[PDB]
Amino acid sequence: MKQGLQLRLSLAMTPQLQQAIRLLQLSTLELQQELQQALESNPLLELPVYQGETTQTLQDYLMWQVELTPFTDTDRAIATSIVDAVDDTGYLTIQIEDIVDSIGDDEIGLEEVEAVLKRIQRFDPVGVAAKDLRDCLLIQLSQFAKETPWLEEARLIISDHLDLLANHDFRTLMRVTRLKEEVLKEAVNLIQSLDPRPGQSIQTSEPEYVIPDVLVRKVSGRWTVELNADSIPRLKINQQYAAMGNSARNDADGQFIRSNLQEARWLIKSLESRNDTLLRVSRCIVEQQQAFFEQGEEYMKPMVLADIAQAVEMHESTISRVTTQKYLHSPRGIFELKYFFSSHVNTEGGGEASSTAIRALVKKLIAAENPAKPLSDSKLTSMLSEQGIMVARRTVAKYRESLSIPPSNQRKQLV
Amino acid sequence: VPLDGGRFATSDLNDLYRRVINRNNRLKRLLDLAAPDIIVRNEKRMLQEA
Amino acid sequence: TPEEKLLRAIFGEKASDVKDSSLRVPNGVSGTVIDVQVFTRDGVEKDKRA
Amino acid sequence: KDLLKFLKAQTKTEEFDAIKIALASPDMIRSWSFGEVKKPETINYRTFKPERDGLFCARIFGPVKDYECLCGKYKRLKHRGVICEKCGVEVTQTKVRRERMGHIELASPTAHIWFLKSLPSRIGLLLDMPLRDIERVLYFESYVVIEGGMTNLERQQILTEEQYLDALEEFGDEFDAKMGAEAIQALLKSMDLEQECEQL
Amino acid sequence: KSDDVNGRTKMYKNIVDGNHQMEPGMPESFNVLLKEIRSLGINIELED
DNA sequence: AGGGCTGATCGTGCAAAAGTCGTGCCAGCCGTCT
DNA sequence: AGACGGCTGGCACGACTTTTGCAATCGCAGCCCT
Repeated sequence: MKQGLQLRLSLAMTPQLQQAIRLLQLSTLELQQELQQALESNPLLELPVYQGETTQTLQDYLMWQVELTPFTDTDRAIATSIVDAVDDTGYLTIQIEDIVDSIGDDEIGLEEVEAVLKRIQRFDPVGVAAKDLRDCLLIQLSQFAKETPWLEEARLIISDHLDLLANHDFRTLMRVTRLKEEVLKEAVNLIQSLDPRPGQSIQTSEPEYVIPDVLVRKVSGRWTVELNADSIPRLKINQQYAAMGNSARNDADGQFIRSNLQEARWLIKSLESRNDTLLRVSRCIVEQQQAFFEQGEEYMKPMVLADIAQAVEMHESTISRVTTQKYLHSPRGIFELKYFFSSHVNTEGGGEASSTAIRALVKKLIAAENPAKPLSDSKLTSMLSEQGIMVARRTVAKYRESLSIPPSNQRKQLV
Repeated sequence: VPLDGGRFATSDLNDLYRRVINRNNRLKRLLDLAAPDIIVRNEKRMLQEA
Repeated sequence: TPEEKLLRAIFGEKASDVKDSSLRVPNGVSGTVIDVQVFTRDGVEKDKRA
Repeated sequence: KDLLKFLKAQTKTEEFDAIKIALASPDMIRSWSFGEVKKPETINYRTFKPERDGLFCARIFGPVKDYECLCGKYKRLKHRGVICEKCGVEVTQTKVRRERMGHIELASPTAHIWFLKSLPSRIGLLLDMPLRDIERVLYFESYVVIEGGMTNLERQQILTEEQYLDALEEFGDEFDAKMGAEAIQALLKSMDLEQECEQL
Repeated sequence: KSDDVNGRTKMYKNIVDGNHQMEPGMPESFNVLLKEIRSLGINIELED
């Protein structure tokens, strides 16, 4: 306004201490390791008994079958080598030639290795070590009874018509195999129930860990959030060390204690401020993401980093630092902090939509479709434009790739 | 021996090794920094009792 | 994963996405179910037949 | 490896008669161990993988559940004893994890609680010192004298903090004394056995 | 009937083959005992 | 006897170049109907 | 049986993101060089 100079009264270059403090808040579990590392340097800052029960582990069964089955010593070694080349799904990871090379025996021939592999295939109750989907299907068909509807047709299709089934080219398969129309569907359905990856049944393991860091939930009609008390690290100044340093007879020892106390106080203040800033940022993010929190992913507001930065006094750089490897648990579930931010899509009615919400709606529409006639990407684009997509189906194509949606030709199948 | 699945929470064998390891690390790091005799002696006594 | 992609194009709807963690009766127990109950936390409304 | 004797080599045991017992030596402890732990971390919840240089860590205690190396490369039975470069891990069975003990350096000296605490004081009967003196000097609050014959002081006598400071004040840097386990270690290493045996 | 890992499989093989023959091995619990004693500053080993 | 000058102490950002996506747009191709 | 079509994938471009690389000016005074 009016030109003038300073007529009444009213910034900082953060050094390595505050600089590393800013470099902090990148993670939480990793932050604990660095905090322990600093606390090591800083001296003024502070039967029925459950034991593991062995399991088959999808390989001890194979070893037990090998031991029980009668095999030669060389045959036993080859069987052990084959068991080494195993997968959780149940297919042989390494090639037969690879097994022969690893054997390192002039005698070791491909015929003996093949005989051992064939014996092992029928050895375990679950058909395994097929190393080929066609081989596994053939093993399943052989195990299946001879008196089956279109069993020979299904075997012929599995033999060399795997590609036709892969592309769902039913017309091409019917033309090539000269199979019966609308009757080969029975053979296809029978082939569908062939237990692919049979070994995976013996494999079972789950994480059962989320390690939550924040807790936000609806209460009294409003979303309330709080940092996880257990997860947040805490530091305490060593009172005994502070007392010793204050009354230290040696001047040098007292000065060193004072320097250590200053460093520890700076670190503690930085940690507390980082935690508080993260809490405030999470509260601000929730204030605007309550719609997605309550209604679901479809009601996700298109939000950017600057949008969150505007509601707070911190910069977008602080927003990025806060939105770094942070996971928050809520009634909906566990989600990353960065998952909140989404692209803005122009839409009918003037509003902008979150690209994540658009992809979720697209997936919901695609799943709820007639299996006989799969929706075209152009058709899906028109359907979303009926809701105001303002998209050219290239972004829809990218979203479908993100969701691994198959082609309209591929999605279609026999009814 | 995981109890909750999320946290294994070893006890009676590993908390002791954890204490000894961290205390020895702090003493070894501190001994190289020409610490005052009182603090290093107290840390050594902590290590011995651990 | 070309093998897994081929399997999914053939069978699909499993894609080895889920492992069987179904609740099965331990051996040596035979009986008749009297009744089941389900408790769902607030915020989730799946309620398929709850 | 012919792969026909390697499997036969694992399942073997000795005659194993005449079991003995003796005190252990630091060199034997070093020979027993393969690596040294340095971090209190045991397992990571970010990847559920063995830590680095700590409890349950790789490059010590042996491999992980399979012949697969922790880095991810060299994962097959074709490799029998090779050690990868990005990760130092012997490609073997998992059972060996129950047969590899670790070691920690522990730069500061430390006494062994099984000794000097049972009914007979091994340190006490070795040094002819009362137990009270040995536990008082074991905790940095007794300041026993180590040596010094020029001064009018006994070889093995208790000199409290005030006593130690004044003794160093008048006698100068001659009455050497220590307050930790290294004091006991020095007093015990710097003594003959046959001469005292003959005297007794 | 015990911790002997190399004995259980061998005896199962002999029984299913109808051999009824015994191979002793050495218990794993004694190995645990040795490892636990060696954890203390006490050397213990097996002679010949 | 007078000048040089020496090291203590200090400090929640940002911006600038780089990257990187959202969206659209073009080229080809194969299933197909002609 | 050569062309329609929808897919898919490569290509490009402004518009959101973000990360690292900086580490200012300040009053004491006694000691060393001239």
